[PDB]
Amino acid sequence: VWPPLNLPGNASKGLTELMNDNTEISYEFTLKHWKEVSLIKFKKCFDADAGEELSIFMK
Amino acid sequence: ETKVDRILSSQSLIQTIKNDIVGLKAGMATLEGM
Repeated sequence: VWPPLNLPGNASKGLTELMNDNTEISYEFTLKHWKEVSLIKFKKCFDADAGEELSIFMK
Repeated sequence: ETKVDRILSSQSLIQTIKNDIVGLKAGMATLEGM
């Protein structure tokens, strides 16, 4: 699937894209809307973690 | 019966108002972001 929350806003069509998990969002489509998602909060972290790749600090 | 049918028909405006307000909500979040 995509991100945990990707459909905050209007138009049930983006909501369709979300609940249906369409692997594609056409540029032609997403041009016709605003705020295609709002991955903005103040709570937690998504899809990543830190504290790796011991190379860089050695440079 | 005729008058209640008239009232029932205008209930279409309510959900139109409903949808538009959803857009006004999202659009305003956009302005608030600025």
